Amino acid sequence: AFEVRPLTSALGAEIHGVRLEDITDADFAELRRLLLKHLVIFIPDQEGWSAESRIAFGRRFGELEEHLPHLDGHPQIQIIDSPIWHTDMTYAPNPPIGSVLQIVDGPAQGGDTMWSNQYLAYEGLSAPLRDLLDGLTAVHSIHIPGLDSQAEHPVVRVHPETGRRALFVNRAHTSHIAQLNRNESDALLQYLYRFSTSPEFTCRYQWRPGSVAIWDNRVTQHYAVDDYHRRGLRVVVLGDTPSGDKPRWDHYRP
Amino acid sequence: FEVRPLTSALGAEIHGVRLEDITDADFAELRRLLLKHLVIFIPDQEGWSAESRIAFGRRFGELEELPHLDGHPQIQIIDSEPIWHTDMTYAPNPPIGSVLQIVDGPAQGGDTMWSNQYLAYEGLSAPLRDLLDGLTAVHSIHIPGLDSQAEHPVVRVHPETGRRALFVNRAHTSHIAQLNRNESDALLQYLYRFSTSPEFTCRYQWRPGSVAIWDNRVTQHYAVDDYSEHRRGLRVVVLGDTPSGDKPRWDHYR
Ligand SMILES: [Fe+2]
Ligand SMILES: [Fe+2]
Repeated sequence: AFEVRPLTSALGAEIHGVRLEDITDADFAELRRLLLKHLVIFIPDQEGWSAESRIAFGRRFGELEEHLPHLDGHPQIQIIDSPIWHTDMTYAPNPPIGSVLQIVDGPAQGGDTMWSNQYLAYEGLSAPLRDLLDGLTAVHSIHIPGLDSQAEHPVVRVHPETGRRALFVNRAHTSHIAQLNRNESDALLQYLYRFSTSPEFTCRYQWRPGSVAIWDNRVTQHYAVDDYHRRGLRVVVLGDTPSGDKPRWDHYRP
Repeated sequence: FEVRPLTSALGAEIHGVRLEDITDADFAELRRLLLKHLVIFIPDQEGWSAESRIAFGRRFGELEELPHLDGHPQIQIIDSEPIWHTDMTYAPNPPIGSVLQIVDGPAQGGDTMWSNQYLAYEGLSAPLRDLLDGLTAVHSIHIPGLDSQAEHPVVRVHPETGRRALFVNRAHTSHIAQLNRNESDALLQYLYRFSTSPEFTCRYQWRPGSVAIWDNRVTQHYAVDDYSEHRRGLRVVVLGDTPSGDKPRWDHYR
């Protein structure tokens, strides 16, 4: 078994002795299990990871997103270049399952990424509040010049592979709770965003060249710190369907 | 009687009344108006006798007996020597109502506002009402010479109307027992702000001789602090309330 060095009690772990290039299905299974346990894993010293290897590794988890700048003749490998808590693309009915990011160059310090644990954010709530959120759904939307999209998702979702409940609201894309009036929804979401990202549920990763970060976009939010040029390669695994309880109330009608 | 309501929410001014020698039949109508309007205002009751006042108040229940009129501890004196509150909710048996007459004061300033706790509750969406029905709160007071506390349902049923009404107020409610203190604070903040919106309140302007009778079971009152003129008033406090509601749906937080 690999050597694991966790970041925080909540989530994140650095995995050592991994060579993603010609990795075996057996070693990959151990990584899928560590991802489920730790929610976000960091594999350092992966400089020189080939395009074909990056593809097949992402392809192990599911379907990749294809285009946004990409490596020549590899639209599944995105080019990240150059500050709010968010869960990737939740304004869509089927948000991504997870992502694989590799910082290929940059400064030794500055540009840290933080991740939060939505299992603990849900568990941390008291029982009357956890019951209330189980029967609620929220609309997630984005309205920029080249995109007007939205999607309803339960406030509390179950991880399909863990069977554990997680909060499914994020400051960036969550618009409003459907079954509550806009005012009640504002007040409740304001508390939930503050709560869900309290230090106890997060981890902060300092990037090093060659570092790979693979995370679960079902049970985490992430935040890129604006404390500092940086380039990275990102593969996006799609296929999420945030499922939860049947809402116990009709949509709020004004 | 001539009845002139202040707002759609609560409050009505009654004309053509003489409290001094009121009949049981006219009082039956006042009692009906108090249950319909929550706070009623009776003007031109100057020189109302002390024994008549005590016989009138005794029609609702037992009177409280400190500054009082000579030979009458049942009649408290308020000689003015700024927060939404329901009277003595920190006690296990808060009062059901009060009868206050303004003997002498300025023409403007010192207006008192009242709010409808029935509307405060109804105005919440279905999921919020469900939550509050199964919750209770500790109401406390901590000053030199008076250290009392009591737990009351967040939503209570008025024993005469059968109607549910919110039972939390900024001045005396400390926290909701079944939630942690942070969730409790956040929820109460929305609640105090909401329960007192203009739509649920009324503002009465006092004139020497005006009498206000109110239902402390389903109202909050506020004393506007905007005048430097001395104002004397005479209060008769009716005791006997036991705020009842639904048994908590969860245990107290740990
Ligand atoms: Fe992202
Ligand atoms: Fe008062």
